[PDB]
Amino acid sequence: ASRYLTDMTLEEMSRDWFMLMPKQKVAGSLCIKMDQAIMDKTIILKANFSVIFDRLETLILLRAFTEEGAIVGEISPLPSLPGHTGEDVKNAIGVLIGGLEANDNTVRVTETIQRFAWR
Amino acid sequence: ASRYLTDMTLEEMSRDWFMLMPKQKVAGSLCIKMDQAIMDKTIILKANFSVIFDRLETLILLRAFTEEGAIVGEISPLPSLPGHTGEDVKNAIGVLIGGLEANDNTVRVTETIQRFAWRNSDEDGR
Amino acid sequence: GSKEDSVEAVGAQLKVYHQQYQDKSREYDQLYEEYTRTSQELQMKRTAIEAFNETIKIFEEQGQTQEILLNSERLKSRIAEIHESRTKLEQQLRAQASDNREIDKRMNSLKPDLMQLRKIRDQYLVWLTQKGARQKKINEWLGI
Amino acid sequence: GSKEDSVEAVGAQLKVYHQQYQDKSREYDQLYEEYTRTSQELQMKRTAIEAFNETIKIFEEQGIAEIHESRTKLEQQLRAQASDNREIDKRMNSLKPDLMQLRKIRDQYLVWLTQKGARQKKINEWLGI
Repeated sequence: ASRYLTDMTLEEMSRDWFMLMPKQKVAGSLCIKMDQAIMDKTIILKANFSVIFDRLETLILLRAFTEEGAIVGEISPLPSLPGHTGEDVKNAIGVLIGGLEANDNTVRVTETIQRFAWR
Repeated sequence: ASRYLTDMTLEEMSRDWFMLMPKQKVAGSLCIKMDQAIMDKTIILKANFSVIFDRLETLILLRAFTEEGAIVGEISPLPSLPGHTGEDVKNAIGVLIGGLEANDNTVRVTETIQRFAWRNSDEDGR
Repeated sequence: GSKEDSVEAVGAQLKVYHQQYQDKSREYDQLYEEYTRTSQELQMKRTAIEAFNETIKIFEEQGQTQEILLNSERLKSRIAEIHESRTKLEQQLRAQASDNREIDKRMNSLKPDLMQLRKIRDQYLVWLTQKGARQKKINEWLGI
Repeated sequence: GSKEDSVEAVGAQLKVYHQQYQDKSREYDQLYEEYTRTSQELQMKRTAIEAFNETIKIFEEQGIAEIHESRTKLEQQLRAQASDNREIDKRMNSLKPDLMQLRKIRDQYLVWLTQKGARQKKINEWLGI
């Protein structure tokens, strides 16, 4: 079927956040920001995205949260630029995960991401 | 459920067209370009768009052609702005058809357009 | 100026989309509460008519154990009234089931537009956030 | 030097997307041909088995045992080939969503480039004419 799944609320999506050491990549039309100042932390990825045919189709927004609740990373579609495919998001998520792991951070994803996006 | 219809070909979507009297309006994040220098013509609306739940969801591109193939109108999502809803596309089709009929033009829509998001009734015959 | 006017206009359109989603979800909540209420009523009526069925099964077993005057003829009339009341209760039960199905129809006719509005609202919010709109401006556009 | 740079990057991305589409399309067509071919082969084998056990059973109502082993091997062949054809079906079933999404995304990138001032020659240039 088709279902638009959401892990984050309006506040988590609109929340302001800061990067002391901002590292940014641009995969296709997807921007992957992360704070390289985060080391030895437990971080969880939360994503709002659409699904068709039990497959990830379009990412609305993904954000990384510490156990306390501070946003230290983000995967977002770039404004004023064309869309993307499911494989683009699948690769961007792995990019962010590797960037967090290099800083000795263990990364976990929600039950929603693990069913349609995996690692 | 969930399909992607295309009335136009790659050449038709990529083809260049010129407006003698450009009339560009904005419906939501959709841009409606129209050559109001067109008069006393029969115009067909051909559109590529995705459907879900047998309803129009996302418009990829709509264009308007004369009998000889020339382009006279277009409805397209603006590049710098976010997406749209099906009602936005219906409103855009309505605006384009009304503006076109205002110049003694006989607008007709394709069957695929007439299924999901459709407007227009009939014009006389100039 | 131009680039700021466009951001403000996209914020206004986000406000429009958010209010539309609020209205649609309000309507859907109304219909869902009505659906749950009528489903509970249908379950109650099912249980009642099932008790009726049990009693009339006792009636079958006790009517086959006979094979006059008025020792039994006086019962076999009010008990036919009870049969008629059971079938009338079911005539009400199915009539309510029809309305419940129509409510389900109306809700499933809303689900597509509801999901589309929610997704496009979140997308406009993400766009504005990427254009440098702080959380205060986003909440201004949303309303609260 | 900036806007043109973004347009050129989106054009190269359109190149990549068109390549992905016309590669997965070749894959899907290669699999569709094989699906129809193996379908017709198994169709023939079904009626062959029909005739086999038909002659085995009808002419047995009165009273040549290698035909039984022939039917055994034919059943085994049809079973294995049906498994292979079902795997081909499962493989080409999971390409239709990717194909539809790739086609829609390529057309959307085409329209974005068109609205940003890309002529038909530029689009055909990114599309391999």
